[PDB]
Amino acid sequence: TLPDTVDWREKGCVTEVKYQGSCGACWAFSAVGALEGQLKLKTGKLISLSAQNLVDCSNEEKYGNKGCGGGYMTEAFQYIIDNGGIEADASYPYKAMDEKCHYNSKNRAATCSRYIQLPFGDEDALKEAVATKGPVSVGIDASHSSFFFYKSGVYDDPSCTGNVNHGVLVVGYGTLDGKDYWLVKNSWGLNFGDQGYIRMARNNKNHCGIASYCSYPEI
Ligand SMILES: *C(=N)C1(NC(=O)[C@@H]2C[C@@H](S(=O)(=O)c3ccc(O[C@@H](C)C(F)(F)F)cc3Cl)CN2C(=O)C2(C(F)(F)F)CC2)CC1
Repeated sequence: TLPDTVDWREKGCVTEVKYQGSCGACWAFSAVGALEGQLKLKTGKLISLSAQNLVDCSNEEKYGNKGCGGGYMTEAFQYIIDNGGIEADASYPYKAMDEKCHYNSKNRAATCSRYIQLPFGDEDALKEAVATKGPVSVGIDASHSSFFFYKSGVYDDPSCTGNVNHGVLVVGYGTLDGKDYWLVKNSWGLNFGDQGYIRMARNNKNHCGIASYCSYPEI
């Protein structure tokens, strides 16, 4: 059996909300988010990891990430595996632009050994992973202004599709006033949503594609 409610912020596994600005770096914020969680769980340290390091260094044929043009959390993880590490944000800060790779192993703040992909569309497996492993990187359809304007309750918009366009982090789940939700960390800054968080419909037919392309890393 799994708990009815999970919120990884309560265990100190989630860093502050980030603001991607003009750069399409959602995928990199989602990926460092998930690794931040694992890093805290395995070493007791909570550190913001460098989204910029992912944006600058994985923009090549082998990965298919496009820096500020978009990218994939799975390929971010693979970059980190191949590269033997990632820097902390403090030593490799976010510039919201494409720059040339300046990774230095002397500033290595985390590693990754493998990542896990969860079954397409499977909200039960997502719930298991979120409950037992940690925060999980996911794609969502964030193409609607109703997403943009969210403030409270549970986001459910019948115009949502599985056409995912945005990488975010699920750091929990629960039921609010009768409605199951996924607790999602966005990278549109603190003023988006509820201090940078949105509760999105859970067990509603893979709503907004939230369980379509889910992954998490192992340190
Ligand atoms: C973030 N600022 C923003 N969005 C992205 O970078 C999104 C995030 C992912 S996705 O949309 O979640 C997505 C889409 C399609 C797949 O298919 C798998 C099977 C594939 F192709 F990878 F093999 C997975 C995922 Cl995770 C991708 N994405 C994109 O914008 C795209 C790309 F830039 F990475 F190519 C896919 C268009 C606005 C930039």
